[PDB]
Amino acid sequence: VANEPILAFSQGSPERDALQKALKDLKGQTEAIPCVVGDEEVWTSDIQYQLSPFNHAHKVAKFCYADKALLNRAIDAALAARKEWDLKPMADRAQVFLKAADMLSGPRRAEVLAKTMVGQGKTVIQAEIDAAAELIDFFRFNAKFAVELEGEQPISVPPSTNHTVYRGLEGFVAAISPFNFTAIGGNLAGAPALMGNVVLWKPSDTAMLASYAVYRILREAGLPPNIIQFVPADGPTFGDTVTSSEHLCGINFTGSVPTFKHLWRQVAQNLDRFRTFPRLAGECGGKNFHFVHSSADVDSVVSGTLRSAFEYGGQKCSACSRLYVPKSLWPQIKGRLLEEHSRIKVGDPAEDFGTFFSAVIDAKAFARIKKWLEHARSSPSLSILAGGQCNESVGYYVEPCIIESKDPQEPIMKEEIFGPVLTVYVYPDDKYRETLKLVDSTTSYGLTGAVFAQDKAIVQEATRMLRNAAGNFYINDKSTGSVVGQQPFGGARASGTNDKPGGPHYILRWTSPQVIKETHKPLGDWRYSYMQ
Amino acid sequence: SLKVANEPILAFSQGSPERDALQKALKDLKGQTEAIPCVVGDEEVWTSDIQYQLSPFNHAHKVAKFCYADKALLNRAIDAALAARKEWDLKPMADRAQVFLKAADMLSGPRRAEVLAKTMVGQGKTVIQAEIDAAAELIDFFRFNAKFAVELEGEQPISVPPSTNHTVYRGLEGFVAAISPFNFTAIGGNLAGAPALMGNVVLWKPSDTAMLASYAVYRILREAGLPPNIIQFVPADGPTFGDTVTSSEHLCGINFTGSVPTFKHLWRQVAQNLDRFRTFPRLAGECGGKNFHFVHSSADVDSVVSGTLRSAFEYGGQKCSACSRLYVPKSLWPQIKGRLLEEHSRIKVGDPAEDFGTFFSAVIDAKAFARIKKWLEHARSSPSLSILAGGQCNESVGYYVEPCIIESKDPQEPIMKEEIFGPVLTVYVYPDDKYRETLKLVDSTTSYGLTGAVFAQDKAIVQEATRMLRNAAGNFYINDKSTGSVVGQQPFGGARASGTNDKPGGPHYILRWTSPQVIKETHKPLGDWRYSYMQ
Ligand SMILES: O=C(O)[C@@H]1C[C@@H](O)CN1
Ligand SMILES: O=C(O)[C@@H]1C[C@@H](O)CN1
Repeated sequence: VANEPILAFSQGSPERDALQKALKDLKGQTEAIPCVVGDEEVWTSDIQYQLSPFNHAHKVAKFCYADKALLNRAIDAALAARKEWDLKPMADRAQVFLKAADMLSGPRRAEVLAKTMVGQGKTVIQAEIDAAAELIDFFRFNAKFAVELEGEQPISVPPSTNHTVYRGLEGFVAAISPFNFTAIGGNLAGAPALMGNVVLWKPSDTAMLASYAVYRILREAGLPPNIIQFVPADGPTFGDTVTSSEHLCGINFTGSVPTFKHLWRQVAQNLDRFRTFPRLAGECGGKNFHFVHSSADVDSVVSGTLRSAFEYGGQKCSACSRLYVPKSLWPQIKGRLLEEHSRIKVGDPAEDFGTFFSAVIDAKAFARIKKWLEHARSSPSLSILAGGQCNESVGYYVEPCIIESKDPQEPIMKEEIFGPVLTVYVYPDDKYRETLKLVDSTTSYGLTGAVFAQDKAIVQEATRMLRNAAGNFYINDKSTGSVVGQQPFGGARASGTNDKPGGPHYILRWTSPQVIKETHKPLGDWRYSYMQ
Repeated sequence: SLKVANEPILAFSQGSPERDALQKALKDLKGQTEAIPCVVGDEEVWTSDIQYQLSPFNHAHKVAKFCYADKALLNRAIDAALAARKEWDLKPMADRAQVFLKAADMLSGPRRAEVLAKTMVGQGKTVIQAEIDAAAELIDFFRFNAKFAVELEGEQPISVPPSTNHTVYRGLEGFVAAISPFNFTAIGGNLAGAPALMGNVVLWKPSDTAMLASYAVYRILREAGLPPNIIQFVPADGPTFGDTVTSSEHLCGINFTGSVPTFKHLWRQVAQNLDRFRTFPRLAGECGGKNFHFVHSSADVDSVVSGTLRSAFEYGGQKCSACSRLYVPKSLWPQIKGRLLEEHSRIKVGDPAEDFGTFFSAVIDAKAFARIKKWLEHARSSPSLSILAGGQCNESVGYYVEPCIIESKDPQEPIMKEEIFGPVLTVYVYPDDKYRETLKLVDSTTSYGLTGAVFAQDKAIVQEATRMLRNAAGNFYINDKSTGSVVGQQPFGGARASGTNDKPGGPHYILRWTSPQVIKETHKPLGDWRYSYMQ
């Protein structure tokens, strides 16, 4: 398989016309999205709404929370379907995801793009690299990796033949996905299902519209009933219920560190009830850096940092939020950042394709980001250089904000904001090595980071010093935008278990291999010849 | 790339060089006690907590005197290992692999008799059980894991202009605690060695009852060039060791083989302390089984008998893979029962160093002897149980237990569910026409999922049983015994209560001990931050 092409959406292109039509189709619409258990559409009385981030008077979806009883019924029905699904040949399960990929690539591309734009506030290009390219690639590449894994077989020596069976996990997997990438939900539920597991998928409230579109495509591509249950739910209720089931065998999580730790501790408390040891996979965010050496190409520093810090409002686990600049380059980089900042358009991405990024996801995110801006107006070490405005009267709109910190270990240099907030620390050129150590030691995270430098010896030194500061490390490129099969994604420290979705080993977390030895001759006597 | 093959099993025939070498090594150990220190870096350290390892078949023979590391020494070993980790992790994978390939060659040749003899005298193994363990399996772990690790570096991502992508297989940041069991010398070498191969530093707590052979393996690794502070040799009280390593903010992994309750205890300790760790520790555990031999009416009776006798009673049944429940159809039970009882009477139990005619010897220690004796007494009191053969034991000289064959009328008797780790086989006879119902009982009776075998010559029965028993065994055998997996051929492990099933002996095990980093280097300027569609 090859990577899905990123379309250019030029004027008069087929994809731009198709997208504009899909956006027009959605403009005044609310979809009633039920829970799906097997083939049954289930409504509870716990009604919820997904709002359009840039126009929160527009309810894009009405959905409901599954209660404990519905979740337990979804577990029971999934468990009853698991054996038949696990016994299917790997190629037959892969075919579902390959057909779903082809649907997303072609006739459903505009739909999933438009639903990600209106429901999660993404611009055209951010929806294209997410709901199309990345999700399509997850499905195609994981299918390839899984079919290839069946060929990894042990040595056979006469008179015995050995065969490895890549079993699904026995039980069900709980998939808990975040708002910020439509593709991640598809992968968190889809990769375990591909490997023969059955899944309860709790999608993110703030991404329900696009998440359900993906779910329906999987069902239409041939996913049998009760292999993935579509079960929006209150977060704590969902976690309590699945960690209370004796049949839990895995959690595939992406979200906050505290939630992942909570789930981990619930599993540990309940170890005595489970039939097997559940497998927890988590990607938990980062406080990612762009580190600049005095030899860097300034124009690449500027555009790469503007994109990494502000695309999709900074709402990426991989977004740059700390920029380290040598004093000798600061007049250039400050001047260019501030001039380009004034050209950034924030607005409605469905109506204005000139928009660079739009509103942040919801009222909770808006309130959290505003608190950080108020902190930046209070702290003696912080100064807002540009931006700092926010307005939630129409959408949850936060202007891009550039802050300078005189303190390299200020809280704003350490804590994940998940908003369009970039903090810059200016270091003396002669304190370069000491500052590299600060990049490594300042935060608890280890997800992404970039070094900009045109000096080979400097790049080699920085690469060694930052070896554990980033699981996705970039030389002269921005810290966001990993591509399936090219940059498998994840990191350690507090950023998670680093199972590297997008690479060939991720699917191994969702299989429990069995080795069958068949002997084709009689065994003979139990004694040994040396005993005589 | 690396070309390796399994280590050949030697025959130990009369007059052979390996038989003469082993007899000399055994003679050299017979009257000896080795004083085994803790090793931190290159320093031999003694504490006041003196302990002894006894010869299981002659417990008046203290084969080793060692000591338990105290909490101060354990924390000093952590600090020193962490201070050595970055240099070791930055070594090329091929350079780390060379240590284990050299160690494997030493074990294969000049050190073979030493590690065999120490496993025999210290753990009670016969010649062949020591040979398949301390020689063949340990050598194979070192050679095959080295091959798998060198080849893993060639698993690289796609690059598209203008960028080049590379995966760096980093060791875990922190230290790994390796906690090994008494019953296989090879397992301790793998539990400590495989993480070290992948760039980790390790605190190795070996089993008290396997100390002599475990230290022999440790010395061989150091002689093969393992640098100081990469593996710390730290025998310790079990609870004290777990408390110390799970209290360190730098714990990144636990590689464990032993009991279910101990593994669960460590897992809960890590969860309790989650807020202090720099990263999320990785727990790997293999935790035993209650393994089955299932016989269909089409089975070859001779293979059933010899395969079950070996699986049930070799090394006294002290294997995580040993068969302890045998399911026999009523039609074959007369033939099988008579042959089992006849062959049972020919099984020699005795001193494995003095009598190479010994089939198996004493069990490992007084605690195992006491546990097995209580089960034998249960077999004499239960109305559903009857002892068909064996049943006696005697601990006056060694911890000697006869092989015992019990028939249960109840497929759910506690002796059909609980791991004894002794030479105790329980047989359940089922009506031929209930073989499907009985297969469901094989699958549902115990909490374990490690090994199992089906004996049948009917192809359809084999296929049917293979489907129904899919999750009853992670190592499944057709017309062969449930013990004796070979590295590279039957990667070993199972799920349910048997552990995390990381399959040591196969190509994926080492992936638990690496945390990959992907580096993207872009070779052209980035251009503008706007996109063309925005114009
Ligand atoms: O690198 C990035 O920004 C995206 C987010 C994750 O889905 C991984 N790829
Ligand atoms: O299958 C067996 O009996 C041994 C025990 C483990 O070391 C794996 N190989």
